[PDB]
Amino acid sequence: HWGYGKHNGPEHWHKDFPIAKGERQSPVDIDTHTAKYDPSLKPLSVSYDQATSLRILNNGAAFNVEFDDSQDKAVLKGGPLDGTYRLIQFHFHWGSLDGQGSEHTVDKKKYAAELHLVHWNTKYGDFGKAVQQPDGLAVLGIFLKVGSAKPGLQKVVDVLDSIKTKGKSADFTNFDPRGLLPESLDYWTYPGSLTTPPLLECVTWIVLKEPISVSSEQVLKFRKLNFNGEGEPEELMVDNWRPAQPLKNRQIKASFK
Ligand SMILES: [Zn+2]
Repeated sequence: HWGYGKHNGPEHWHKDFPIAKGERQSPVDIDTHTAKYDPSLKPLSVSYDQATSLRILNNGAAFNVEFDDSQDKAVLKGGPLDGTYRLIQFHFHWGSLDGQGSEHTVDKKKYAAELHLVHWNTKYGDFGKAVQQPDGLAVLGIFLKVGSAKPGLQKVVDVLDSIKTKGKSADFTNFDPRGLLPESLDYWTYPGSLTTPPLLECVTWIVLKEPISVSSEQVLKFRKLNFNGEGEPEELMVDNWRPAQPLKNRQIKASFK
């Protein structure tokens, strides 16, 4: 099955998921000088004060921190969005080295990692219905660079030992995702897709201009995770990123000048 190895990586995904060669695939390179400032874009509204985190799961592709999305407790609104989008989970993509790991790139620059806060449009009732709609999901993407530690990430880093292998989970209550945001919510936005199979073209991407800084030790700990299940040969969970895909007939809009 699909993965991030030589034999099942992104270049192979189209054989099982032909939408991999679709018209609105993600990620993309954000060419900052081709993007256009759109003064009609509103400030993002990130309302996470009442967020209820539940669990952290190694799903074999990344680790997901999952939230209670049965009510409007942690929501994204505004920006390019029409309506209310509920946070369901966040996860990261990262590299084997600090110079790669992000899915989106900025003028071809790759960051060490990229955080995805995944939200679904409440008018569609459930996430499964939402992924079948062109405006079903809103994903807030945040780049990670290596420098000073991110204090609000350390609770995540410290629990990874307990979910080393695929299928493992652990309680992860009372986590505040506001601690993973940069200072500025300036962003780029474009229509795209899930970046893992089934690669559905259901996402409004909102990628923050300002990276967060994490320490070398924090991202090092991501790299100790395993793609494999317990009892199987150890395959480090590194380079779990899809490379940039062609922009095709899309425009990237900037919320800032
Ligand atoms: Zn992702």
